[PDB]
Amino acid sequence: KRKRKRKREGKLMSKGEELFTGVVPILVELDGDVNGHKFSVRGEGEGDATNGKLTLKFICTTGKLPVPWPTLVTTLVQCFSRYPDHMKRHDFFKSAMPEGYVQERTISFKDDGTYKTRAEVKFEGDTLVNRIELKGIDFKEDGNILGHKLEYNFNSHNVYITADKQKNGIKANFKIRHNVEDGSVQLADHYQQNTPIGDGPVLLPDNHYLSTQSVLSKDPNEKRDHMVLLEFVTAAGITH
Amino acid sequence: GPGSELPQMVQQLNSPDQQELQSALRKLSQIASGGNEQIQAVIDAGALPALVQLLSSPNEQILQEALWALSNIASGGNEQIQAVIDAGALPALVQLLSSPNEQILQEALWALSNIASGGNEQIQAVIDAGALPALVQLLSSPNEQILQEALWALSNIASGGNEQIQAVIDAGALPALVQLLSSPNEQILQEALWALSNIASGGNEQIQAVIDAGALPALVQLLSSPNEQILQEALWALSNIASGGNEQKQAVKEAGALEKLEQLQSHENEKIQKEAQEALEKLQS
Repeated sequence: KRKRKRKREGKLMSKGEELFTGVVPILVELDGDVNGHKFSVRGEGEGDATNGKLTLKFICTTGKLPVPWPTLVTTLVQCFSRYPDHMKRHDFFKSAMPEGYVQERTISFKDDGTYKTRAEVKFEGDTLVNRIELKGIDFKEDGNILGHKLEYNFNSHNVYITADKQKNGIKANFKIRHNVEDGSVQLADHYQQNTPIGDGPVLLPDNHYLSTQSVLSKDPNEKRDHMVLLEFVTAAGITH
Repeated sequence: GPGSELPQMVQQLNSPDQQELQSALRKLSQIASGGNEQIQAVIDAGALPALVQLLSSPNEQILQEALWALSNIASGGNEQIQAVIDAGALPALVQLLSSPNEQILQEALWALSNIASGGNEQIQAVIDAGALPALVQLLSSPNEQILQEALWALSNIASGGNEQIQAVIDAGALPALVQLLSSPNEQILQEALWALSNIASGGNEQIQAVIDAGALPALVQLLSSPNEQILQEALWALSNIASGGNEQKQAVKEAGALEKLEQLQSHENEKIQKEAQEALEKLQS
């Protein structure tokens, strides 16, 4: 006898969930101005929410980046987090698609400046786009950020997600520890708010966390100021 | 989880005002997202004909919710897939494969992949609704997601009876399928291997149609794959194709898979070692 495979495509907790079932092309556009130093970044690549894998290459189109690439990692698509089967009802990010969401952040670099960011994460055709505006203020010209004193890496840690039922959104407050070349640590305090763009129903989650692992690299044949970024993200913190 | 104001919701599904219809549809759809016990409660309340009538709604947000609710219902048991078929949802689902809204098309395909994961009579119902000419078209789509759901749908229809396999063959899925064996994306590749393995599990003629489409050289190239799943699948397809006549075995030999099958016996894998010894023994008769 011969063997045959048949299987249902499955249950979907949201309509938007289905839009991340395969590999999805990503486009990232950033418009920066830190202490008056204007810059623009453009990233392209793909996201695979099935495995929680992002692969992107970011290029500074304005020339040399005034800030270190690791300070931009958090700003430069949480919809590509792998939500295990028992947690699919807690995926706000995919549920807000295709119309997308607004992501706002205040990043406070301890004893240095602050980044204010506003981004629109949504589908434009089959491409998931993250279009951002970042404004940086009160930075030390000889600090770890303007003086590029940070190592080219990004530490793996847990971001805790909480609901914002009154704003029909999501909130997250987490710290980032950037390694300084001398041996010290530069802390970056993240305060986040996500709100849907559309008027459709959204999946509001119970408290949980996102575990993320990042690898920063350089393309050998790339003469422009760039960053090749690899990420692995998984949702956890809610039991069966 | 379980509500108790469901009959009033089905009555609100046929409301002349758009807002009280959308509220009833939103709450009723979330109930269908739950367990198989919850899917029964929505069927038993008679929500199905109202949701089917909503598949011809000129509002995209109503259409998208009706369609999402119905695909979750079809993700239930075989009698719940039947309830969807019986409610007449199939012709409306096949018409939605021509939607200019990609999200609605995707939602329609996923609903179809679910229905075609049911019994052979339910697979035939899909064929009769005429989904095959549309799914073969979607195989040329530049949209990776459309291509995945169309291959998942076709792979299910091809797990049916040999006349149902022939329905897929006569719809001309084979050239598009053999083209997809070279594809860079791992998932769509695993799916093309899935659909072809099912077509290759049919009668000797259907096994020959796969060979005639030029599947054999591509399949031999997948035996030298690093991915253990494509390796496993490339040989499932190779074993199924070997189950034919002496002409369906000699075609495999002529492709060059002989020396390739011999090496996969010294492989470190335990599942692939037993799959290889079960494959070459079938080829020597």
